[PDB]
Amino acid sequence: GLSDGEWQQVLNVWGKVEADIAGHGQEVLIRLFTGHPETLEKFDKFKHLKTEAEMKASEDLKKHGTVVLTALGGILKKKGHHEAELKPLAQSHATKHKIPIKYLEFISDAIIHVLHSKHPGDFGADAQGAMTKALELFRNDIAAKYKELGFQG
Ligand code: HEM
Ligand SMILES: [O-][O-]
Repeated sequence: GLSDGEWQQVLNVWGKVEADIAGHGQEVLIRLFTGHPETLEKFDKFKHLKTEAEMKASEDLKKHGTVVLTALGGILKKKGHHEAELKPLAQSHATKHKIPIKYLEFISDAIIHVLHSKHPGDFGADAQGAMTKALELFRNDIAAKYKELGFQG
């Protein structure tokens, strides 16, 4: 798991996200969709977004970014004790949304990118290490639930 110090770094970084959750969420999703267009196809309600300008102008995309990062933030604040919060998300993403674990890797990478992009010089090496560990733990616990379900994608 993560040490006390590492969790503290994670939650300090998260304070930066919370100052503009919609903006961070929007940029995370745009990074995901532009870097990996196959991910956009999982969202019937975002398929019409043909260009990045359209993505940037989508108020619904910002709304969804808020929903995603709010869920993630609640999970991070549990500092690993997140079974009850994580289980339903793992199950909805496997059974309903059909999201391969690879796409969770993609979005994890997008979060790290957006943190540097929005806070250049203010996302230190220790903070990146801690946030990476937290996102890996999240992904790994989802992966365990995916294996239970026999879900691949
Ligand atoms: C940080 C990781 C993620 C978190 C915390 C997250 C969270 C959520 C939440 C809270 C919802 C609404 C409730 C639900 O359906 O369970 C949702 C819906 C959804 N998620 Fe995710 N999600 C994540 C990653 C992804 C990724 C990587 C994809 C696809 C590439 C994805 C695809 C979807 C889709 C298609 C919906 C339904 C959207 C709609 O039509 O309203 N999710 N997600
Ligand atoms: O996308 O959640």
